[PDB]
Amino acid sequence: MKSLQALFGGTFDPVHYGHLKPVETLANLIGLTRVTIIPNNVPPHRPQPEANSVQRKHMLELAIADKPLFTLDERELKRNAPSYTAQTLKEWRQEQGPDVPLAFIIGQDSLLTFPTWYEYETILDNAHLIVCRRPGYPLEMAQPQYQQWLEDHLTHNPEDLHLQPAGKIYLAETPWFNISATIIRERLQNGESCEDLLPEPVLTYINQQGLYR
Amino acid sequence: MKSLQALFGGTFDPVHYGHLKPVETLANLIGLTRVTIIPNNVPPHRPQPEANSVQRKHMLELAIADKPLFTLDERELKRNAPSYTAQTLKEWRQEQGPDVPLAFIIGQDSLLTFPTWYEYETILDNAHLIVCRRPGYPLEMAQPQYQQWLEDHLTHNPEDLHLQPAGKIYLAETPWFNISATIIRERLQNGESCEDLLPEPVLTYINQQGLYR
Amino acid sequence: MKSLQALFGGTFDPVHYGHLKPVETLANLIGLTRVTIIPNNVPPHRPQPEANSVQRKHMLELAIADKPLFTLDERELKRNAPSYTAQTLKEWRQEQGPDVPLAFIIGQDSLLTFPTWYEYETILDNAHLIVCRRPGYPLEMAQPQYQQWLEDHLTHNPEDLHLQPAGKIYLAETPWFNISATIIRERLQNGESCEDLLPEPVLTYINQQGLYR
Ligand SMILES: NC(=O)c1ccc[n+]([C@@H]2O[C@H](COP(=O)([O-])OP(=O)(O)OC[C@H]3O[C@@H](n4cnc5c(N)ncnc54)[C@H](O)[C@@H]3O)[C@@H](O)[C@H]2O)c1
Ligand SMILES: NC(=O)c1ccc[n+]([C@@H]2O[C@H](COP(=O)([O-])OP(=O)(O)OC[C@H]3O[C@@H](n4cnc5c(N)ncnc54)[C@H](O)[C@@H]3O)[C@@H](O)[C@H]2O)c1
Ligand SMILES: NC(=O)c1ccc[n+]([C@@H]2O[C@H](COP(=O)([O-])OP(=O)(O)OC[C@H]3O[C@@H](n4cnc5c(N)ncnc54)[C@H](O)[C@@H]3O)[C@@H](O)[C@H]2O)c1
Repeated sequence: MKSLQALFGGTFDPVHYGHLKPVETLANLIGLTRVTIIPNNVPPHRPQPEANSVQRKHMLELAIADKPLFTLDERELKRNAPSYTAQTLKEWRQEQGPDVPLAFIIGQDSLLTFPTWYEYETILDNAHLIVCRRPGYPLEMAQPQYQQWLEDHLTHNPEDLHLQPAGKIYLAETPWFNISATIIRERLQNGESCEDLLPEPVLTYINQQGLYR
Repeated sequence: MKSLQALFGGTFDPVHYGHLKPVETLANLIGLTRVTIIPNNVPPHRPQPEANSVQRKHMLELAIADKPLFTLDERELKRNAPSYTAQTLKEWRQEQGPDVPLAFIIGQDSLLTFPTWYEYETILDNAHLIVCRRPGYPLEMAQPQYQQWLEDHLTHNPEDLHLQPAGKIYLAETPWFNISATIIRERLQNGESCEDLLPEPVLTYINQQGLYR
Repeated sequence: MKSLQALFGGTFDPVHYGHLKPVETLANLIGLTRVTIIPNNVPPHRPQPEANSVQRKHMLELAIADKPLFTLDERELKRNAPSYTAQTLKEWRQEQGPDVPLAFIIGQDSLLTFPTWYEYETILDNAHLIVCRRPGYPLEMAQPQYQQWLEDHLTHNPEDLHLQPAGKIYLAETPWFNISATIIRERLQNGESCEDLLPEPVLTYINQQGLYR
C-alpha cells in the first residue's frame, strides 16, 4: 500500500473557506500530504456557473498559492466532452496503479445526492469516499435503499483508508461552515462584506474583474 | 443562520501562547474563519494591568501580525470607563443582527467564575459560550445551583453552535498549556527564559519597553 | 508543573513527512509549544545510515526552517560514546528540573520494540512516552509481560501529561502515513518521484548531494 492520495472536485463559483478549510483540517486528521483539486466546466447536475472557466481556475490558483497541500488537475476543464466523476476516477485508478490508496472528497450535501451520479456504483471500486460535515444537513440518505448502500460501505476507522486502495466511505469530523458560493455571490451583489468568507486574494480578484455583478 | 463569529476577551498582560494556541486550534475544530479579540482597559474583577492599553494593544498586534484568523476590536480598549462583557455582547448582538451565530470564548478558569460576572445571565441570550480546557481546573461549578445552570445550557454537539444564534455552552477539546501571564511576568523578573511561552516579537517588545521588571 | 516539553528522536535517513506531520499535529492536539528533534549517528539497533551525520542533520534543518515548533539538539551526534535514549532523557531531566513535564515521542512501530532498549525501564522515571499512530502495526505488545508493562503506564487522558512530570504512555490520535525512509531511497534509486513524501528543500539537497539515487 502506497501513500494515500486525495482528489476534491467542484465547480467553485467562487472557491471559498467552506470548500478549503474542511479539507485542510482533513489533511491533519487523517494524513494527506497532497490534495488534488479538480475543477469542472459546465456540470450537468446544476445551472451554468456565473464565473467562467478561466476565472474559476485563476481564483483557485490564487487561493492555494500559499497552501502547498493543494494542487490542480485541469483534466475536466480541458475535457472536450462533459466529465463524470466516475470517469475521472477510473482514469486516476489506471494511472496510479492498484496499490495507491485513493480518496475522493465531498461535502455531506453531495453524499445525499451521490446515488444520482453517473455510474455512481463504480466510484467505490476505484476510490474511497471521504465526506466532510456540513451544518444542518441530514445524516442519513433520503431513501432506505441508499441508506443501506451507505452503511454497507461505511467505516468508522479512518486507518482503513490507508490500508486498502478503495471501497470505504468515511464521515470525517471536520469543521462546520455556514458558507456557500450562492450566499457570497448575493452578498457581493448586495454590497455586503465577504471578508471572512473566502481568501483575500480571491475577493480582490473578484472585485478587480467585476465578477458576480 | 450566517457564519458563526467568535469573540475572545481578556486583559493579555501579556498575550502569550496559552491565550492564542487553544483558540487557533478551536478554529479548526469547530469552524471559525475569524476570531475578534477584545482587550479591555483595566477590568473590575482584577487589579490594574501592568502594561497600559497602548502596550497591550501593541503586543497583541505583534502576536497576530502573522495570524489572519485574528483581528482586534478596541471598543473596550479605547474606552476610559469600565466595560462589562454582558454589555459588549449586547452591543455585538444589536450590530450583527439576530441571524448571526455568535460565540464568546473563555478558558475553563473563567467558566468557573462566570456566575459572578455583571448580569451574566444575559450573556447566553446574546451569544454562545465556547470554553477552552486548562490543565488542573475542576470541570464542575463550585455550587450546585451553578452546575445546574451549566448543565442546562451545555451541548456536546458543536454543530449546535452553527444552527442557533446563541444560548449554548460548549466545552471544546483544545490543547492544554501550563502558561499564565503571571508566570511570565515572574520569570522575567527572575531573569529566566520565557522563550516558548509567548511570541518572540512580543518578548522583544517587552524588553525594549522594560515591561514587567 | 511547568510547560510540557517534548523530544523527538531518530535517524532520519532521510527525514520525511511520516516523521514530521504526526508530530506537528501532536502539538495542536495535546499542547506543545516546542519539540526538540534529537538525531543520532550510528545507533546499534539498525544498520549504518546511507546519508551521513552532517547530511541527515542538514536535511533536518532544511525541513524545519519554516516550522518554528521544531528545534534541534545535537548532543547524540556530538557525543563520543554511543548514545542511549535512557541516558539522554536522564540528562534532560537533570537539566530541566523535577517540575517540567517531559515527553519523548515515538511511532507505534518503535513502541513495539521499546522493551529491548537500553535500560528502558528508567525512561518512564524521567519522562512520559507519547506514541504516534502508524498504519498497519499491531496495537498490542508481542509478549504478555510487556503488554502488562504497557497497560500499567497507559493513560487515556492526555491532560495527565501536563499534571505530572513523567510516567505515562499516551497513544495519540495522530494522522497516518504510508511513508518510510526505505521506500523513499528505493524510489529515488529507481528514479521515481518522491514529491509528496518529504519536503521540497530536502529533495533538492538530496539531488545536490547525489544521495540515494
Ligand atoms: N458524475 C456525476 O454524475 C456527478 C453529479 C453531481 C456532482 N458530481 C461531482 O461532485 C463534485 C462536487 O460538485 P458540487 O456541485 O457540489 O461542487 P461545489 O463547487 O458546489 O462544492 C465543492 C465541494 O465542497 C463541498 N462543500 C461546499 N460548501 C461546503 C461547506 N460549506 N462545508 C463543507 N463542504 C462544502 C461540496 O459538497 C462539494 O463536495 C464535483 O467534482 C462534481 O463533478 C458528479
Ligand atoms: N463583565 C464581567 O463582569 C466580567 C468578569 C470577569 C471576566 N470578564 C471578561 O472575561 C474575559 C477574560 O478575562 P480574564 O481576566 O480571565 O482575561 P485573561 O487575559 O487572563 O485571559 C484571556 C482568556 O484566556 C483564557 N486563558 C488564559 N490562560 C489560559 C491557558 N493557559 N489555557 C487556556 N485558556 C487560558 C482565560 O480564561 C480568558 O478567557 C475578558 O473579556 C473579561 O472582561 C468579564
Ligand atoms: N536507547 C536505546 O536502546 C534505543 C533502541 C532503539 C531505538 N532508540 C531510539 O528510538 C528513536 C527512534 O528510532 P528509529 O530507529 O525508529 O528512528 P527513525 O528515524 O526510523 O524514526 C523516527 C521516529 O519516527 C517514527 N516514524 C517513522 N516513520 C513513521 C510514520 N510513517 N508514521 C509515524 N511515525 C513514524 C519512528 O517510529 C520513530 O519514533 C531514536 O531516538 C532512537 O535512538 C533507542
